[PDB]
Amino acid sequence: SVLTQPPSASGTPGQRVTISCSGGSSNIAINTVNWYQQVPGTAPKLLMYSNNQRPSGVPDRFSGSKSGTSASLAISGLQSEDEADYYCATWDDSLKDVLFGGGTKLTVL
Amino acid sequence: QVQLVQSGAEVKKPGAPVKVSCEASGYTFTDYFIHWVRQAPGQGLEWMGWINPISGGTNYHPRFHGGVTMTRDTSMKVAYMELKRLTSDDTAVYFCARGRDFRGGYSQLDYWGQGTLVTVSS
Amino acid sequence: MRCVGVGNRDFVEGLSGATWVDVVLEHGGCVTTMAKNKPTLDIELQKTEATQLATLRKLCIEGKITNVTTDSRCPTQGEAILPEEQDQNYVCKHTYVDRGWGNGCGLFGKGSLVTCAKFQCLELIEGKVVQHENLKYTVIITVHTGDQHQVGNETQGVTAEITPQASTVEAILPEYGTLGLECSPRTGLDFNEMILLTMKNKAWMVHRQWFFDLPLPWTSGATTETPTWNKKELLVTFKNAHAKKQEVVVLGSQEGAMHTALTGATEIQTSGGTSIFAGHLKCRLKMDKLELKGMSYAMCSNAFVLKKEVSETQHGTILIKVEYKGEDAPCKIPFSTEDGQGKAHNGRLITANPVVTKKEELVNIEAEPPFGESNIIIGIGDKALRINWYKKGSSIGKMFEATARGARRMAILGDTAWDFGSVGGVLNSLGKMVHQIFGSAYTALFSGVSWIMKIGIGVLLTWIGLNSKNTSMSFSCIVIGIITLYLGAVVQA
Amino acid sequence: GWGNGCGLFGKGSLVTCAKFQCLELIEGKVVQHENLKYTVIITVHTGDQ
Amino acid sequence: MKNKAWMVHRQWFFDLPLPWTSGATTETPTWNKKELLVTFKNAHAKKQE
Amino acid sequence: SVALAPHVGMGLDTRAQTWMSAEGAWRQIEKVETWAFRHPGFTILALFLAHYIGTSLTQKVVIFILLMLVTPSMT
Amino acid sequence: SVALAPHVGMGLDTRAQTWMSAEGAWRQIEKVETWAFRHPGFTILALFLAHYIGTSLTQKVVIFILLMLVTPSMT
Ligand SMILES: *[C@@H]1O[C@H](CO)[C@@H](O[C@@H]2O[C@H](CO)[C@@H](O[C@@H]3O[C@H](CO)[C@@H](O)[C@H](O)[C@@H]3O)[C@H](O)[C@H]2NC(C)=O)[C@H](O)[C@H]1NC(C)=O
Ligand SMILES: *[C@@H]1O[C@H](CO)[C@@H](O[C@@H]2O[C@H](CO)[C@@H](O)[C@H](O)[C@H]2NC(C)=O)[C@H](O)[C@H]1NC(C)=O
Repeated sequence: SVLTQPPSASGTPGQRVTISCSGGSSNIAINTVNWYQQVPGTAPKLLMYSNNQRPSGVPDRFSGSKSGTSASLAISGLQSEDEADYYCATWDDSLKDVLFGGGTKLTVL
Repeated sequence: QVQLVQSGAEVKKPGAPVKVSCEASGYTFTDYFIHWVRQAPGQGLEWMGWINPISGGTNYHPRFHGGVTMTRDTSMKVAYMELKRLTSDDTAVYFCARGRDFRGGYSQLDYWGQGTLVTVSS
Repeated sequence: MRCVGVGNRDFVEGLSGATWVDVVLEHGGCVTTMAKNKPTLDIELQKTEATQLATLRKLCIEGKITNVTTDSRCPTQGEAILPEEQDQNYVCKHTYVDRGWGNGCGLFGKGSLVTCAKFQCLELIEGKVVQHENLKYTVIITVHTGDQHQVGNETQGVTAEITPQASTVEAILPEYGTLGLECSPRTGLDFNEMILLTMKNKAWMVHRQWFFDLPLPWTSGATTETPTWNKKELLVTFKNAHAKKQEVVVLGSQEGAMHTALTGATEIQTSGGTSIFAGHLKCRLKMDKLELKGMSYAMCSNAFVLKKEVSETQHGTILIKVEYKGEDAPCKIPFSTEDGQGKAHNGRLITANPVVTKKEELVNIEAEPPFGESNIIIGIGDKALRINWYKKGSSIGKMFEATARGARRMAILGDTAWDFGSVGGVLNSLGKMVHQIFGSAYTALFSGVSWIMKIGIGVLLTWIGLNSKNTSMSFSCIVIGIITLYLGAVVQA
Repeated sequence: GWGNGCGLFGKGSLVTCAKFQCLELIEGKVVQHENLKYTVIITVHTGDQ
Repeated sequence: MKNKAWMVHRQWFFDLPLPWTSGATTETPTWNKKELLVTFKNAHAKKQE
Repeated sequence: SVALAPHVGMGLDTRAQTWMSAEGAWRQIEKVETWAFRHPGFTILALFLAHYIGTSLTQKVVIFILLMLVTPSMT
Repeated sequence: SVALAPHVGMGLDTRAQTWMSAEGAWRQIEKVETWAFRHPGFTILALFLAHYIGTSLTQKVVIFILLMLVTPSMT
């Protein structure tokens, strides 16, 4: 099973951003989801060092969770810096490999 | 301070092996993986294999098994990687990332390398 | 005194006609060898430090199933064949599934299908052989001079390296001469019959045949890319779901089962070299050119004062730490013992020649008092410091403890346990030969018997020897049974 | 003994305590007998193509 | 275990030796009988690991 | 460990094939054979014990089989 | 490998502590005891089998003990 996520966008006023990954019953349902931020031209940054846990900085603008087979990254309001390419990564067990999302170009509008 | 620095940008023609390297320093090398992620120009990120430098075991992605090889060389703390027969399609930038040993840390990557971009053209 | 209070030291005294005594040097415990006119000296084997290991084969503990491809042929037809069967990277299995019209085939009946899965195995075990050509040994020798802060000091010594190339060496002790070590590393341990298997950071010494008989896929170690495995189905299970289809599932990480299968193997080191511990070898100590520290030193004329409470070691040897209160620095200590107002002098003196080197540095002496109450005198006149010690125990108890120690040595070591304190005797050599024959015949019989099965076999064998009318074998069976009870109660060190 | 910390010679007690973390784990799930459900098909021989 | 499940006799499940806890979805639980996954070995008699 | 106490013989048999039926059917016999092949001398010892404890031929063979079965599995 | 064949029977031994000696010394007997407690009817079956094959008390006792040691271990 391959987990997928669509490209999304939102305006500069941070109403809400809903960026969701829907994986199978072996990758997402039993493994912690990990979120990655990639500003174009730079190496990706570990946005979430566990399920619903932040390593450093950007609080309440990046906040995720998974319920069952799907995971999502919520918000309390975005900023201009929050424009980058986002990736959700989980360790699949059936395929026994690390699955990365299809990509998503979140743009501050 | 802990960081990963690559070998540097490389260019080669199709049908020529390339050996992309990744330097590691600042921490205990043997206690974390090197997840060797790939990213094509303007394409989605794609992980392709990690190695355990404490033992040398390699977990290639099914797509890249046999086409690529990865060596730990723990003496110099340098996680090398090689491409057996580089093709025109496989033009990308190859990051090297640090991951934890356990299951919860299989898919979490911190302190990525800048990424050695490999251009393939005749 | 690098070895005083080590809990496993065992004394060797007496030399042969050529002033040589042979000895077996085990990793756990040392040998303190004393003679009539030679300085008593602690000898302990340290490490074997093997180098240039060649890797034989690589068992692999956790695999990964990829590229599950299948092919099913209609029933009443040849068995299904896939091109991936011939490939050495794939593992396949043949099974029979039910095929009807709903499955596409024209006629009903069991049809054959195969599922070839590409075996890629993540973490592996490397089994490395050590050749006798590059096996090493480090031996630390310490003539325990009367010296401050030397008791039980592992950092002080004169190392001697003894490899099968130039096994005979000569350790130059700084002041007492040069000890000779004419030894044989060939009979030290069976490193030809051993495999060093390195899992992650650990490793172990295991028997070669046991390593080769492990239920784990193996590949010849040649450091080649994309290795070809053998016996892959040991980590791949194929499950037929009601004979309609099958799926391929990799078992998982065999690390815990491998750690449980290693019970009884002795652990080893891997970081900073191989450095195998838990070994043993046999040295022939040539004490021909050893000399005492100034036998002609003038005897001390002033009194000595204690500086640390005299403490008895595990083996009953006193430790007296005295400071010399005189001005003639280089002198030999006057030492004597008494027992019940009688100078029996039954108390021996392990430290051969107690000489005060500097008169400012306090000097410590190890002595072996008699089993009764004894007064120890460390002076010449009435200023003589007098130590009285009461050594609780019995000579029969000492003999029993020595017999138990010898039996334990004859259990850890086989035919070569007869050379621990040997002076090349005639009776000892004949005993060694007869024990060699009997031990070979015995360990041939009980090779592989476990810890509890040995005890059970022994009690059964002694019961059989008790009920056999033919005494010629009744005595033999009872003797063998008691020996096996002891070995079962000693095994698994 | 001497050269190891104190004068008296013998055997001294020693304790090495180590924290424990589980990493991977497995959980046994009891089946709630109320929520157990059986589904059974009844196909009838009607000669559908 | 991970993505695989089995039907096992409950008494056998309770009998198999592994550290276990209440299973109350609590981070950092306390594992009863956690000594089964740790082994303490003596380097001869000098030390403890 | 846990692998020494397999889930064999528990009264939960069904029509569906169990987990690792093919391998676990014969792992024990393979272990016994490989132990009896790598340690031939115990065959001699077990023959002696069976001969000197077994009055009848059936008792002798029963004792010999039980001895050659318990020891590989008590290792 | 599998835990069914531990490295306990090899003749190689030394002064030093072996890997997991403390547990592996009594692991097998603990497994046998817990199997016997779990399934007590086989005690009756083994009693019957020993009584109908062992003429002498030595024969009956050895058959009973071997049979009660094989079944928990050969499972
Ligand atoms: C084992 O299975 C994996 C998939 O699980 C196979 O990986 C596949 O490798 C081929 C190599 O050519 C990939 O094809 C390529 O796809 C990209 C997609 O953009 C396309 O641009 C290229 O021109 C090429 O067609 C294929 O996508 C990939 N499958 C994936 C990633 O799901 C692998 O080949 C299998 N091993 C075999 C067949 O030996
Ligand atoms: C073992 O011997 C070493 C040296 O032979 C002792 O270390 C010496 O200690 C004294 C006093 O503490 C210092 O003045 C010396 O400089 C040290 N020499 C060195 C470090 O080479 C050591 O104290 C002795 N005892 C033990 C238990 O190690």
